[PDB]
Amino acid sequence: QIKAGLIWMNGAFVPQEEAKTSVLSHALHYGTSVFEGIRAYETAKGPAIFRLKEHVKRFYNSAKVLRMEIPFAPEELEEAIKEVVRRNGYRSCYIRPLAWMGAKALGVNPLPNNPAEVMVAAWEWGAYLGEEAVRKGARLITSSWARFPANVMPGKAKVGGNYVNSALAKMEAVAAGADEALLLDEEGYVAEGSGENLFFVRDGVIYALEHSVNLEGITRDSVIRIAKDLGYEVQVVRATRDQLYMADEVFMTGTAAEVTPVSMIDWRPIGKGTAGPVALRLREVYLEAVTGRRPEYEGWLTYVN
Amino acid sequence: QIKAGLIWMNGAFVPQEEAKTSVLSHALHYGTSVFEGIRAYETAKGPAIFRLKEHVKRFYNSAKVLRMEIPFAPEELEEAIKEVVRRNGYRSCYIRPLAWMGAKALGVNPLPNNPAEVMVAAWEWGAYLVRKGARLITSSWARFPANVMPGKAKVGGNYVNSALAKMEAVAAGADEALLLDEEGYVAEGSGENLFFVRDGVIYALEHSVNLEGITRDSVIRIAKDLGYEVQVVRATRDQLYMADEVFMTGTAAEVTPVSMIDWRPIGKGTAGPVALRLREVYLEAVTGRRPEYEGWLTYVN
Amino acid sequence: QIKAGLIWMNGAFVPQEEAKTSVLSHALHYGTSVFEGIRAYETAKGPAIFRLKEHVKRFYNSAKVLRMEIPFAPEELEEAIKEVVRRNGYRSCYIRPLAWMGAKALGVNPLPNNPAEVMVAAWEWGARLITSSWARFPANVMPGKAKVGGNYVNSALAKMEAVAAGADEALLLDEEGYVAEGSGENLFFVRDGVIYALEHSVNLEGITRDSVIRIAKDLGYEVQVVRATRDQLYMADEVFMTGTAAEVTPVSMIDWRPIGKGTAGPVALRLREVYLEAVTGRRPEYEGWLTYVN
Amino acid sequence: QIKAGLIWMNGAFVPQEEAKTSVLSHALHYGTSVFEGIRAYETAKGPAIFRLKEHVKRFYNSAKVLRMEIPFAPEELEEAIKEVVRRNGYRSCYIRPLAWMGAKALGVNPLPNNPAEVMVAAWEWVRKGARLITSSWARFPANVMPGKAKVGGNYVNSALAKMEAVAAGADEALLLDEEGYVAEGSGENLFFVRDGVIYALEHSVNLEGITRDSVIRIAKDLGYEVQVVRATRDQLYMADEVFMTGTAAEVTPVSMIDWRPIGKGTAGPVALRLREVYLEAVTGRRPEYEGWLTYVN
Amino acid sequence: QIKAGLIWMNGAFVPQEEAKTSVLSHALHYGTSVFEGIRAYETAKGPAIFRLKEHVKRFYNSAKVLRMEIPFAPEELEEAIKEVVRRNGYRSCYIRPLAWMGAKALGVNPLPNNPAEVMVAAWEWEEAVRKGARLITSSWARFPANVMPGKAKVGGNYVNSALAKMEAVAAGADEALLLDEEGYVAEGSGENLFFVRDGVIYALEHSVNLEGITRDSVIRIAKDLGYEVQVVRATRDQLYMADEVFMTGTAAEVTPVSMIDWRPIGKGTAGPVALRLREVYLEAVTGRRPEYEGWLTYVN
Amino acid sequence: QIKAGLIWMNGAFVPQEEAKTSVLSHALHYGTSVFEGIRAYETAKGPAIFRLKEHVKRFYNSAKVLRMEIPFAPEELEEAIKEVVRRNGYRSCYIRPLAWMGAKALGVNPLPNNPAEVMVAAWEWVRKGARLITSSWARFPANVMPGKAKVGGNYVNSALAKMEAVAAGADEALLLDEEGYVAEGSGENLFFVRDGVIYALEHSVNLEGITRDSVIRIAKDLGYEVQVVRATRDQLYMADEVFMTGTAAEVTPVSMIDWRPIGKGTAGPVALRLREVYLEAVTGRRPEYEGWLTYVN
Ligand SMILES: Cc1ncc(COP(=O)(O)O)c(CN)c1O
Ligand SMILES: Cc1ncc(COP(=O)(O)O)c(CN)c1O
Ligand SMILES: Cc1ncc(COP(=O)(O)O)c(CN)c1O
Ligand SMILES: Cc1ncc(COP(=O)(O)O)c(CN)c1O
Ligand SMILES: Cc1ncc(COP(=O)(O)O)c(CN)c1O
Ligand SMILES: Cc1ncc(COP(=O)(O)O)c(CN)c1O
Repeated sequence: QIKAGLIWMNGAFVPQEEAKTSVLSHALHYGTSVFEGIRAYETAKGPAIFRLKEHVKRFYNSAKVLRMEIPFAPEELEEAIKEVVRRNGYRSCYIRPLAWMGAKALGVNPLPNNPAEVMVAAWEWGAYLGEEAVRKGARLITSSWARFPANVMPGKAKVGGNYVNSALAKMEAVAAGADEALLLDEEGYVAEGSGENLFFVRDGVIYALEHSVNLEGITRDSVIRIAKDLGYEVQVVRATRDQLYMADEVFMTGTAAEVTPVSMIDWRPIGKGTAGPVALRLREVYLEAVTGRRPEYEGWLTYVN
Repeated sequence: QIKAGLIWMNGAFVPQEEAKTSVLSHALHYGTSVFEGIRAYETAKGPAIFRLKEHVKRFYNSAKVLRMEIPFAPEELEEAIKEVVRRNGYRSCYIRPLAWMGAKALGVNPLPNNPAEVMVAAWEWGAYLVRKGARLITSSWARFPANVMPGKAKVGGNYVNSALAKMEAVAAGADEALLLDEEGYVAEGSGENLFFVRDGVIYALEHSVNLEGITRDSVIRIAKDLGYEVQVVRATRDQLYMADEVFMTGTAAEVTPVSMIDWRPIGKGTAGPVALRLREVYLEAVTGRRPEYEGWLTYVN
Repeated sequence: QIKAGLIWMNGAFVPQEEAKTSVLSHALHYGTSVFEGIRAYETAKGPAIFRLKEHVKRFYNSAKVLRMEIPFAPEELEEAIKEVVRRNGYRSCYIRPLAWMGAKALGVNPLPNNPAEVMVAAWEWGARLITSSWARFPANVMPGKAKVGGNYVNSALAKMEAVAAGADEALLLDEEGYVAEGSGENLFFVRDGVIYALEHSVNLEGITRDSVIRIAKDLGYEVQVVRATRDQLYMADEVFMTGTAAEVTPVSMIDWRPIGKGTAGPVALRLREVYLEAVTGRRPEYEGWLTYVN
Repeated sequence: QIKAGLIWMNGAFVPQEEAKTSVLSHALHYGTSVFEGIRAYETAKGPAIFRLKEHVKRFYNSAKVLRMEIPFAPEELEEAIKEVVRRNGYRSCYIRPLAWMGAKALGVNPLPNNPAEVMVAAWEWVRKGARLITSSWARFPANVMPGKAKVGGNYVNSALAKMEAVAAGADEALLLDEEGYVAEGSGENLFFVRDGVIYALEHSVNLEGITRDSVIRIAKDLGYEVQVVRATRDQLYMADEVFMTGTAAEVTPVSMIDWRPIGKGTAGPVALRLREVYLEAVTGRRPEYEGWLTYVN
Repeated sequence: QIKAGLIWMNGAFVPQEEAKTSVLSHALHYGTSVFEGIRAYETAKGPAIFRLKEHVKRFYNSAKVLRMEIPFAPEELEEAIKEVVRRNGYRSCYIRPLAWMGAKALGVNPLPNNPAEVMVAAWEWEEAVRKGARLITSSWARFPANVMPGKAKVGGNYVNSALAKMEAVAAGADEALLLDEEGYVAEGSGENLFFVRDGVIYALEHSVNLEGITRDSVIRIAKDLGYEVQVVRATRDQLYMADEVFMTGTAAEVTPVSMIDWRPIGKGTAGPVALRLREVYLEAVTGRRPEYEGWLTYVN
Repeated sequence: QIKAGLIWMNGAFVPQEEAKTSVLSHALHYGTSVFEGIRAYETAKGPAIFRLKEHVKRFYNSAKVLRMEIPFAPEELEEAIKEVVRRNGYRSCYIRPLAWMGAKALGVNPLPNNPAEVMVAAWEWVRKGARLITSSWARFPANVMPGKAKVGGNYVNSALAKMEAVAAGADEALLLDEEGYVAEGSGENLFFVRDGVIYALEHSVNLEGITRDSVIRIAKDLGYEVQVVRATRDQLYMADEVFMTGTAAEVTPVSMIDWRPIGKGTAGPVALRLREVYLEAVTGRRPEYEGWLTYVN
């Protein structure tokens, strides 16, 4: 079970046991929900939520794609997100805002079901004080499931239904013995991980992948800024699986994945076969940023206390 | 609201108000659910469920695609479906079985969440039992490629594509959307399979990336039994534009004649004789008026 | 120049010199026209138009794709087509009906230009192919089941390429890489005695193709309809094309690779000959396909 | 009817009623024509044609795609374009040069019909923003129709999309390419703005717009960062602004796409600034952009 | 090592040790070779080669795709194939004819290298079959029909098969299932696919696949047994929900598939239809089906 | 026949006649080999191999794609490459390293055949412009064949396209990708020039050419603006210039594509200048590029 505790349900917090919805809810049958993934890190000044406004903006943007009406002002949701951290006494945690179409009707068209129901839940996130797993690097395997074309599913939004594609790819990767799946688009180019954006390094240059059919990662954005600030040249390109195979380094970014070095893809070692110095350095600075240790990046933090 | 009444929840019936699940359920966040759409029609011998076993088979088949484990034997689900009709005193009704990944965890991988939670609900539908024909508009959303979303399964997440297409069609002033596949060929409606008639021949569309409709299957058998020649082909939007007739099939749509597509009239511009004839025989079959099709019916009483 | 003679222009015949339209015509700028290709053959009973009905039906069907309004009843167009033959004293000829959007306005939307203008003109009447670098348009890009003027830019580009390469005709593939059709004809191939007609895919539903399939079945051949690749053609015993102008044309070579014996084969030659017998009124079984002008 | 007046026909002006061509013309049957869209604006120094050079160059470039021979030197066509304005006493007008394959033969191969016939005609010529709807017709792949040229046949695709959009209640159609990415409008190039950055769509299968080119230069001169990218429909849905560019459309803000409001739901500040500088430029009020104008007087 | 023994090299048999070619051979650098896979089975009347004629015809057909010239008449190659079995005293064996572009030049264009060099080599060939093979869908798509000639057994084509096979084995499967670029099922790395649903046998369309001779044989057998056979395009999930799935190929014969992507097919073991087809096929190749004797070429 | 002379075979040089491999070698049946193309040019200080390290790095990179094991360290292969030039007394020559899967087994899976066998052989080694024709064979998608590697099997696609081009009367083939965009020549990368700007094509499904890389650096050093873009066939048709790059092709101007003249119809100034400066670089006349040269003496 998930230890969420107090959950914000359409305007008010209620015990986890009361945070339930009808099994006739539109989103439970047709994937018509939108959600976010936000992290709060402990800092010398207490818990700090990372790039809250950017995540809330994307939350409302995802809703717009489904023509879903969120009956709350962004300001209200932001306060609820801060409150879910405070009320539960969390420090390092994962926050999951969710807006879903309710049970007014079950016609596939979700418009009659507006406005959407909304909830905000959060749970503890274990801090990583080790290093072996990160330095060993993650092992990826290219999926047999292609990332949806931009006119099939809205890849720039975090729409519930979209994740069936991610789920299928993730299960496949894990079954094959890998840590994560690397999905290609229908044309055969690299797209993204089941829940992470991809980067690679070659001859001193950092290559971020184009947005193509992927989600515009906030971690990706953060990493690009950090890289440029450190003096690295950053280029945005479309990439093939074999460009990754021969890269000096490959790494993934995501709210949950932070900055994760990738040491092997399809059983082919990447560079030295372990995490490289560039990815490790970016992860290092990124973590200093999210924990309030970099004054230049304080603007990205929202302290709950 | 939906007047479902008593809902079967993981082995037992409970009042609708109690049929709820955690908002932390995997399926509410990632579209990891599977469902079915089954009709029961009132007959002279009481309510009869149409092709129950075929629908239950597809339900379990959909679960397999997601590697979802349904903790009930097909026979148990069939009994539950018969009971949801009986216990609520329904005659004609729509039955909605649903299996979804619960709130054990929220990692995108659904395996840790097995087994799936299951429920069966039903509500009165088709209380009253077209000539103008439905108006369709081709969608700007393409039906998903076979390696993107499992189109042969009724997986919850798949319907985001159907939802986007349906909203677009309705907004454009049409009754339903006609989706093309990524290559540009006709696929299916947001929730119906397509057929067209030309020079006396009935053309059913290949399965391609569509759901293998049970109504489509029924219509093909009925057509052949009536003496019509039936061919299965891949089709383009303009093959439909010049067809003598076009019609859709689905559990909810039954057999629906299509009189216009993209503001271009199909044939006479109204429902044609072939679609109307197939519809009539189909309706006679589901209401227990055709001895030759009794095998497709499951009488609840 | 083209020796057309008397041309039917929106209801009446006029000298060729008078059969003109404004250079501001929508169709001259945006390819918004539809047309047909119909043949008349000389028979023992005079000129006979081949499958006039199917061609006229397709003409109106093409117009519908463009939401183009033809201000004449099919029966009227059919009479005009018979008249262009006899008024010009033609026996064996090619007939070209054309409907185009006029010069009422030049916004890309052709609806304000309806109804379309119409005219009917006519004039007295193995192959080596090369696969084109131009793909036949996807079914959601251009209406391949219609003979819309703009569609033929794709055909023109392919034909020029083929001729420039030293071939007689171009073989176009669809965007996915499968064989589609020639720049103006449908394709068939023969393997181990079985005749394979290509599925309609993004191609025009040929009337000659339809005729050839019926004749082939009547002659006792097994006919299957399939999707084909260029190498299935390379390895075929025979390959042939069909079209109103091309009739049944054997294909002896594709991409400099000989097909079978490298010369016209028996099946294609036989189908071509029986087809000619049908269009010239020598086969009673196909009399229904002919419309005698006299 | 179109009030064109005097039309330049293969070397000489003639009354509109005399500007006709055989119905057996190759282009009327197979879409084998090329054309341009050019505008003249009123200025304090008389009518000024906008970027005449670039339009004429593209006209000949389009002809090359069809291996069409234009029997006139670009300099001659330029003079004809200026004369069609003068002779008709136009000030603010739209100019439409057209080269088409004639009636020498009707085989699909246009080569035997060369050289092409040519004519030049012309006729006298926001806050709410335009509403677009994504089309069910995909923009042609680069190996299906020559999208970098204004070939007549190409516009059947544009016509189908425009009719669909209008029928759906929109002002213009937004076409995606076959892969599902945004391509262009039926006759306009697309841009979107997000967090202060202007995103111009890559050329992909689209026409290389001269208005698009002008807007990018203007944007950079105003200090805006401009990135050229591939875009999806939902990147547009989430943009702060979206706008279209074209000779006829000038710079047109887009307030809604697929019934989803863009940003505030009305024309945005960036699109409006670009539109204003563009209009100041074409009317001879920006010294730095005078090079783009050709004064007829 | 491969125990081939005497190998036919451009018209004459030589010891395996002498069967070598220049490392500057065009085919070793650009994949410009064509080959076949043929089997001989022991029968009561001695070794019998299965559908030799069809295999040789495809060999020459593959060469035509590359505009490769084979400097021997089909009849000569057929005799060489019978002899490779005889001379080596083989009974049950796998035969591998190969035509490749030599070392006359290394420009990518192979025409200057004609005619091709040719050689023919061969080598000796219940619970597992009943258990069924396990497949995993590959992340490598079978090449489009305008990218590589899928109807021919061109050497270079197999880089795609090799990549897919390695991936499947690495994933713990027996074989790879490749989809085409559009997402539909194509074929295995070296075999054609079929599935069975509600008593009907579904053979996959040729699409971008090789026109298998085993596939052809199985369809004829199936029809002779009275099964309805439909040729269709198929998706991975149509296979997931099929009652049975099986592969065909010269080496694979008729191999039931009990699992795909860790999802059991039907009962999770070999099904009855695939097993019947396999039984009749094996009876046929071993000379125990008079009606199919036309498919056999007895070496003695 | 090829006059290679002494060939390095798995650690030792042997006469050409002895450089043979079993006809049962996996690579001869399934295209499982990887190779490189390297050139040495005569300079004032003897033979100089151009960008040896980048070529060797790519050689090992190609091997990794096939999970092929090369039983020699890069330094050993580099020494062998220098020796193949020295031992044969070559000045200007083409060097061809090749690694292939041997005859241990013939199952399609090549892993059981590791490690690969390796050999290095070498042999002695515009104004009008090359004529290209667009191929009917598309360059393989990135998930069909590894286009960033020089894998033997990949070249069946190149071979088919080259034969087609030559048969059509052209010098080289221009392949498009499956989506219809320009990809690369059968063995060369493409560039085009328009309005003073040099456009290099994105990597897409193409090989990351070392000559392409060299030309881009040289162009920028000379003061040219260089942009990297996705291109269509008609963007090339309308370009002022088009040129190809490759180890064998060096910098080759393209004067015509699909019978449509590019610009003036003959080699243009930009391509000619880049070709000349490239030749100066590879022959040791530009100190700024000395780092790219490896002198064998
Ligand atoms: C599909 C997808 N892609 C990428 C990401 C990474 O985005 P972000 O950096 O904003 O969390 C996510 C979130 N895990 C995702 O769901
Ligand atoms: C996507 C889809 N396609 C087709 C259908 C029709 O299938 P059936 O006849 O089995 O209800 C449905 C059900 N409404 C559907 O959801
Ligand atoms: C593109 C196209 N395809 C096929 C055909 C053949 O059709 P039909 O047999 O009806 O003339 C034509 C007519 N030449 C055509 O224009
Ligand atoms: C297809 C297309 N795309 C874009 C444009 C805009 O190009 P320009 O700015 O050069 O007029 C046009 C012209 N209306 C066009 O026809
Ligand atoms: C790619 C491929 N597909 C299918 C097959 C099966 O063909 P056959 O039945 O003729 O051996 C083969 C041969 N193993 C093959 O190489
Ligand atoms: C497919 C391909 N593309 C491009 C090139 C050019 O690469 P480079 O400049 O590294 O020789 C080559 C080598 N001839 C090649 O084989």
